[PDB]
Amino acid sequence: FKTEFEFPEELKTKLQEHINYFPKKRQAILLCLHEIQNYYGYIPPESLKPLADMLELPLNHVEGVVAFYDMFDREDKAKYRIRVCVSIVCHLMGTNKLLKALENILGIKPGEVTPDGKFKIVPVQCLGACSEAPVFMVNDDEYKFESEVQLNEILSRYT
Amino acid sequence: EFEFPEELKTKLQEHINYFPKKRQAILLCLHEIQNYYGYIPPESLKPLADMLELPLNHVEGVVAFYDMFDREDKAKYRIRVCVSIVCHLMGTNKLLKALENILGIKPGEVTPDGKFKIVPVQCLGACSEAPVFMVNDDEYKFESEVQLNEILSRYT
Amino acid sequence: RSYPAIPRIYAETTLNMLLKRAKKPRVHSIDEYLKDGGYQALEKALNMSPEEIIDWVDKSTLRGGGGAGFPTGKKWKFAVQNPGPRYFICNADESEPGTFKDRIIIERDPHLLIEGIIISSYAIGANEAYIYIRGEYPAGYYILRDAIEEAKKKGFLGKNILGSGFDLEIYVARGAGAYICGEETALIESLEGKRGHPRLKPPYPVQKGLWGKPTVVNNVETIANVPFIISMGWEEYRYIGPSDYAGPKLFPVSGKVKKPGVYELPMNTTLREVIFKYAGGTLGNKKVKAVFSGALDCFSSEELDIPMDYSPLGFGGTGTVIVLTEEDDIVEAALKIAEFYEHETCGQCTPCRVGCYEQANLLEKIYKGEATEQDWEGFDFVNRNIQPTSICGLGAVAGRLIRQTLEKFPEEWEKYRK
Amino acid sequence: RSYPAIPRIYAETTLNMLLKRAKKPRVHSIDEYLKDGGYQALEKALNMSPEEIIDWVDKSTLRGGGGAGFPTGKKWKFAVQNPGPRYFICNADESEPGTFKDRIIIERDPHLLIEGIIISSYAIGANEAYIYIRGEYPAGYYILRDAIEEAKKKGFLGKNILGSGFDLEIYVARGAGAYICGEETALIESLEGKRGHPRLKPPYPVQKGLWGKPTVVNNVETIANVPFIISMGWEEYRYIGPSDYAGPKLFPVSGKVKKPGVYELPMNTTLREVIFKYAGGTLGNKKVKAVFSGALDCFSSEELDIPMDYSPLGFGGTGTVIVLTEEDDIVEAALKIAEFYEHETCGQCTPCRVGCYEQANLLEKIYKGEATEQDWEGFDFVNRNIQPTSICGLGAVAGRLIRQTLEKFPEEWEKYRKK
Ligand SMILES: NC(=O)C1=CN([C@@H]2O[C@H](COP(=O)(O)OP(=O)(O)OC[C@H]3O[C@@H](n4cnc5c(N)ncnc54)[C@H](O)[C@@H]3O)[C@@H](O)[C@H]2O)C=CC1
Ligand SMILES: NC(=O)C1=CN([C@@H]2O[C@H](COP(=O)(O)OP(=O)(O)OC[C@H]3O[C@@H](n4cnc5c(N)ncnc54)[C@H](O)[C@@H]3O)[C@@H](O)[C@H]2O)C=CC1
Ligand SMILES: Cc1cc2c(cc1C)N(C[C@H](O)[C@H](O)[C@H](O)COP(=O)(O)O)c1[nH]c(=O)[nH]c(=O)c1N2
Ligand SMILES: Cc1cc2c(cc1C)N(C[C@H](O)[C@H](O)[C@H](O)COP(=O)(O)O)c1[nH]c(=O)[nH]c(=O)c1N2
Ligand code: SF4
Ligand code: SF4
Ligand code: FES
Ligand code: FES
Ligand SMILES: [Cl-]
Ligand SMILES: [Cl-]
Ligand code: NA
Ligand code: NA
Ligand code: NA
Ligand code: NA
Ligand code: NA
Ligand code: NA
Repeated sequence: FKTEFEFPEELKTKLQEHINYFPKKRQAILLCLHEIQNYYGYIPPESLKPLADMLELPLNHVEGVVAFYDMFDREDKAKYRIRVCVSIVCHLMGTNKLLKALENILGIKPGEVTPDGKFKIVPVQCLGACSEAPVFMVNDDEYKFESEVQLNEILSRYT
Repeated sequence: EFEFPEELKTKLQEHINYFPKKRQAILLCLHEIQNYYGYIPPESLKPLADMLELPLNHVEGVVAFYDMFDREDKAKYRIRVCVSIVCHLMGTNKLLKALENILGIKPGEVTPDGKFKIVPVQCLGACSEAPVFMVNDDEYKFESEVQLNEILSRYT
Repeated sequence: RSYPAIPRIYAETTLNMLLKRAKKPRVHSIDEYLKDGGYQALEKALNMSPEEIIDWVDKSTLRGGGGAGFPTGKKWKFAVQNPGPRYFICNADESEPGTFKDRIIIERDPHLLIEGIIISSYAIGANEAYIYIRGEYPAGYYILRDAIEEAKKKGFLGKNILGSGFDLEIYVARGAGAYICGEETALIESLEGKRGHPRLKPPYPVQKGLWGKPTVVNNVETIANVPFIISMGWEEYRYIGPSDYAGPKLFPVSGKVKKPGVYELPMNTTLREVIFKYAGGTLGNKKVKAVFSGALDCFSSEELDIPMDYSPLGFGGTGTVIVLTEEDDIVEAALKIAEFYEHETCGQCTPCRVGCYEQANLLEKIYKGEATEQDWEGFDFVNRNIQPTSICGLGAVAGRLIRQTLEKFPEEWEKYRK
Repeated sequence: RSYPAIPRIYAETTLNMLLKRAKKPRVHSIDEYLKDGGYQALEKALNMSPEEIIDWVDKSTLRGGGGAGFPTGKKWKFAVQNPGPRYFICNADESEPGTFKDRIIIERDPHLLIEGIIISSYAIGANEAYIYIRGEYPAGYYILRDAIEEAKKKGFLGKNILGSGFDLEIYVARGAGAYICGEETALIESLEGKRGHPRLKPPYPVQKGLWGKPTVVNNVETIANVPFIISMGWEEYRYIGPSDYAGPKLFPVSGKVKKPGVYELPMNTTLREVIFKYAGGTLGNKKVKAVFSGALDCFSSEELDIPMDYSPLGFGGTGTVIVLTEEDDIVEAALKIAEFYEHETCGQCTPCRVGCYEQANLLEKIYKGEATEQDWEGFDFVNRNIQPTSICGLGAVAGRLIRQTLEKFPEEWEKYRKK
């Protein structure tokens, strides 16, 4: 019943595209990992061996890269990652109000996932939008936090 | 008394020797002459006819027929502006207006210095890039006046 | 090395044949062409009999891309029924409004064209071939001259090509401003060093053409297919697109589209698909009002579902697609078409000569609001009477598109008669 | 067509150069760029020798906008004295706190950047160029990918660009969470598919970089200047602002100001003017307490009359201006800076590894009123001892800002020593 892990063809194609993009295959490692995280909602540990084969890299090389880069998550599956900036400017301008509003709406704190697997709050360093502090992302979308009522409306768009 | 300078006569002779029959080189020869003088000198036609072994009559008729050849006006640079359907639809008038702003001339006219002549032409076969113009052999899409101005400044 | 400046016309292909290289906007020289397996079709061709090549081109169902869609094989067959010597002519005059498909092959993939000319010439027993390129394509002219020299140096042109016993020279001639010199008989006249005056057909060139000898005239696009037919065989070619109207076709799309350019598509594509699927839809997402098929036909927004084939109900022609949207004045556009025919009639035939002039002259008055009732009646009359006694297609069609705008957009013309 | 949601960061310019289009918060595609005379500088560049382009960039006085202010032309000269092949890298990792100047160029005027890359690549003989954009800028990534395709279609990228014989492809790589990948050598490591571990310098990238070959790394803003230099000429460019620090500079202003955003200004502008003349003054008209130059420096209210140039007494850096006002707790702000370095040390060097962590660890205890005397003296010690043996700038500076707050705001820190 249990078989060696295999990339669904639609994902494999995407991975192969990245690998073919740069002059050397191994330059595509981060784009491939982003792709895998996008597809599964995290990095499955079992995905790394075949990825390594595709990159013509040793597994431990790949594992070390996944460990190094903070955007990748081998631990928790989540459909939507709410990245909340916890750096100086957002802190000054009201990170704590955003986190409170998030707790009120979703019932979770930083590092936690909602029981439905839908949302994970991820504390991150400066997102490079400090003039619009306090800043958060929902997957690739990026926003200024204004108020709980405004946050609730934004989150309602992710289903 | 009119005779071509030698470097031109050479080029004309190359064209005449290129096809199996001399008379086939008539249009190549006339392009060459217009390139050299900036127009077709009326006086150039007689010796050309001799080199083609054609009657002058024949040569005059050909010059008259083919719209690219100009016997009236010398110009260093011919700005050929497309006035056909697609260029008109996408802003020929903006181009002409920009040209008037920069050069101070309208289609048909030459700048006082004899440098630029605006020639209205039919479709230049570049319609995706409308509105189109050429400066001598170079061809461009018109984007804006600022852009046109920089292009024209390349021709001194 | 250096060529005059060219605008970088956008090009896209679903078939990766004619535009395999020409989809990239730059000159592809012989080494790059050879790397892609170029000139191997020629080698194969020279190992075949002329008759066999004609046979394959016939069975391919290749049709002319110069506008009439005449079966190419059949054309060649006709030529070789007539005693030699024969001549091959590549028609690169491309001067119909909206039409810029041929130049990107000339300017970007000249060896594809040249290879096609050499095969075609061999097939019909021509030892002397011509490219007639319009004079407003100066870069294309210099690019071809250089490509020909490249081919000479690699032994693809000259005497006894690749030990085959076949000799070929390709001469490059230039036009000098006359649209009519794209008409095959007027082109031949121009090659003979005369004014571009069409001859009464029949005879067709394949019977009497250059110097009165059997002559095949084919369009750039047509000839560019020939290497593919020899390379793939006619069976695989016939497998491209629908079985009857098989093979690639080029579609130059301009006007009110997001992505104007040349599209290489199969002929089962619909007009609507050209505009909305490939060319990115309309500028500003405005409604399509009309499509001008060059200066030939006018399609309304109710005719977008037609195939881009040579069927009775199909788009046909050179696949030229000029898009007008809801804001564009049809009468103003018709005027521009009238102006074109006015500036291009060669004047041989009286109704064409006076008709093209009067159509433009009167339509301008209508447009400026200076037309009398008599000018209105006269306009109608002359539009219907350009064609009589005409000896070529220009006279036959100079009123066609404009007539269609009168039929298809009456309410917009009516407003001008006020 | 559709890109991810981006905040509409305010942008304002007195020079109308880098922000000519990017002052409007939307993607400017190639047609708009061409209308403004875009890619004409490229056309001009391609008719010059590489050497001449380097000379122009040199004479312009252009300095890197990535933070160190290194003379760009001199950097290029160092590269080209080394045998090819060479590589050109645009650093779009922008991850310093308070810094958001590069992204508005990327996201709004991508062709300005691309044009700069092509000219710069040609100048140093690079036929392969990279943009490394941080992973948290997904919109920028997609915008750049599409812009590059637009440029290819118009024949500004590819083989034999505009008949010049110059070949170029630009590859867009994405980061994945590491601030240290903005350090030029860790960036290269990342491009080679490895962890972002800085390399010992020298050698500098211009001698040994990507695949060990001569490599120029330049910041987004730096590269965006290059089209102007060619277009205007170096002399006319050098006429902008003070002649020793000429040309536009971008200033990302955040925190307690009325008009937070990116300002394009000449470098003779003072810090006071940036805050009060341009950014609208402070929220609630409160007194300025401090300005953090990103996570690098801390200026007091007594230091506002300095020029925004790269002089010894100048503001320098990336021109990042974070304003704190009279009620903002300096120790709380220092903690956030400590937290930043804690989370970003790559851990290769021991004093950096343990110092970044301990600095944050002990400062948190101080802030929370849980520090022993030992923790206090420990914090002081570690703050002075992150730098030893460090092989990149992060270890060199991780204690710097915090040290400045200790010197400039002793009374506030003392309040916590009692607590
Ligand atoms: N590609 C471009 O830029 C342009 C295209 N055109 C097109 O030109 C077309 C009109 O062209 P024509 O040459 O008058 O068309 P046509 O129908 O008379 O002839 C088409 C071709 O087939 C040959 N042919 C036809 N019947 C033949 C027979 N029985 N025996 C031997 N050969 C025969 C002709 O010699 C010619 O080469 C229009 O449809 C228009 O779309 C017009 C202007 C420019
Ligand atoms: N924009 C942003 O988001 C960030 C900016 N930074 C800035 O980074 C700065 C420190 O950067 P570094 O690269 O370590 O500075 P650096 O002073 O060592 O070098 C700056 C540039 O000059 C070159 N260079 C220096 N000496 C050279 C020589 N002898 N020969 C050839 N090239 C030479 C380097 O290769 C580099 O490209 C800080 O001032 C900080 O503001 C830091 C983090 C993020
Ligand atoms: C007024 C006018 C103008 C043109 C044409 C016709 C007429 C009536 N024809 C068509 C030409 O006469 C002939 O049919 C083709 O060149 C034959 O080649 P194919 O059979 O299409 O390959 C034509 N064909 C072409 O290849 N290029 C051109 O520019 C023109 N121009
Ligand atoms: C820890 C750390 C982090 C970064 C840097 C340095 C250090 C020490 N540098 C500066 C970088 O190493 C280099 O100086 C510049 O990229 C060179 O470009 P310019 O000369 O400024 O154009 C840097 N530069 C940049 O352009 N973007 C960035 O995000 C960063 N990040
Ligand atoms: S129909 Fe018109 S263009 Fe054709 S030959 Fe007659 S006069 Fe000339
Ligand atoms: S100083 Fe710090 S960040 Fe830099 S290489 Fe050493 S451990 Fe890594
Ligand atoms: S501090 Fe939060 S985006 Fe910069
Ligand atoms: S209509 Fe102007 S180039 Fe075709
Ligand atoms: Cl392994
Ligand atoms: Cl005579
Ligand atoms: Na072309
Ligand atoms: Na012609
Ligand atoms: Na932005
Ligand atoms: Na990063
Ligand atoms: Na360097
Ligand atoms: Na100064």
